[PDB]
Amino acid sequence: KIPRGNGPYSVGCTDLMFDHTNKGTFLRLYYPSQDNDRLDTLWIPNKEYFWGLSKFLGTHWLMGNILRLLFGSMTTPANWNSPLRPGEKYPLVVFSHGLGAFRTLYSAIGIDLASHGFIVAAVEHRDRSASATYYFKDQSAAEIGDKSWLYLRTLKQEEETHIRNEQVRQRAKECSQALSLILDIDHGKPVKNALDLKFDMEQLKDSIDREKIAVIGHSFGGATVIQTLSEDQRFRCGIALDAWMFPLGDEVYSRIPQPLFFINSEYFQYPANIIKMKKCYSPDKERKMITIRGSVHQNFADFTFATGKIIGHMLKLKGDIDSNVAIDLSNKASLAFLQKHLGLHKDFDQWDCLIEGDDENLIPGTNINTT
Ligand SMILES: Cc1ccc(N)cc1-c1ccccc1Cl
Ligand SMILES: [Ca+2]
Ligand SMILES: [Cl-]
Repeated sequence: KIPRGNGPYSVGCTDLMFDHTNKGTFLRLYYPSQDNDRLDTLWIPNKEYFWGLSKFLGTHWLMGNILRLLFGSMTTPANWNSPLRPGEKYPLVVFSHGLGAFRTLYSAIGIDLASHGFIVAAVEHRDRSASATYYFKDQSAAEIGDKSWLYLRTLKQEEETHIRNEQVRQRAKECSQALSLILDIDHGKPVKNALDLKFDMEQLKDSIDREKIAVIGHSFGGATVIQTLSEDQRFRCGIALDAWMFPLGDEVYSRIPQPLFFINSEYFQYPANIIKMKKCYSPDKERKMITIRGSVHQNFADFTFATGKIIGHMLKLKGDIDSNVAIDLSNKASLAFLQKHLGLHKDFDQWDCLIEGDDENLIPGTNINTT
């Protein structure tokens, strides 16, 4: 099981696609909800995601059918299409997924943030870094729900530097475009969701605390954090979860005025990556870095909760640390940082010690020696 949120709010969930094209925004929304008696949210909602996952794992596309057999009815504890909790303006997190992932695979993070009173827009990227994504070729196709699927792109070695950078740049644009979409919904723009879902978007009118915006992301999504902050000053801080720094252009590093928090796994990180993170540092800038002891790269994604301990450890979905313990550290440390740099009037400063890596399962800064 994907854990329930630790915060006081019930969590709702819905999907938003606007416009219907491959250039439109596609996101999964997690939000504080009025009600707590809806059906739980389907974790991976289409067979094509499973096909995409098996291609990303380098297996038979028919191995995707076995993943579907095992995981196709799995849910995540958010109230599907629940009404938005009224009477409050909510801070906004835009969240960017990693390579081979898609919008639904970071619900442990999205639900926990929502249960503490955030709206979370988890974008689905159309840069061919998702395992799979979909869109509609035109208005006709959208009406009848005739989906066009777009699958992960594999690269030749000679394509690596250039294409990863084009993708992180599109990823940042998709984050800004998702922000503009939510901000226009907040400020009352009528939006026809390309998906026929029983959640009226008119609920989001006057529901965003418009100054309190952050960008969060894992791996390729952590590079997306940094690119996004450098090009869109509407985002006031960013949290990079085990960022994979390779996609970033050399120009970006001296161009991040916003506060930036690195939360790293112990076993993923390496000198070339840490060096790149340290290039984001300068004395006028707010930077923080922590490492979770005993953790692996996948500790930030929902796959860490999808299997048992032995199979978990074998597939590198779990580390030596307990998955609930690790995500609690990452989510609590993130809440304290967001309180500090967004100016929230909550009680998230109870976790200020974690921003400093002060906990028996935290390393201050990094374990990686770059000297
Ligand atoms: C089995 C597996 C191995 C590696 C990664 N990264 C993900 C998976 C996976 C895919 C779909 C559903 C559940 C899981 Cl655990
Ligand atoms: Ca911009
Ligand atoms: Cl790892």
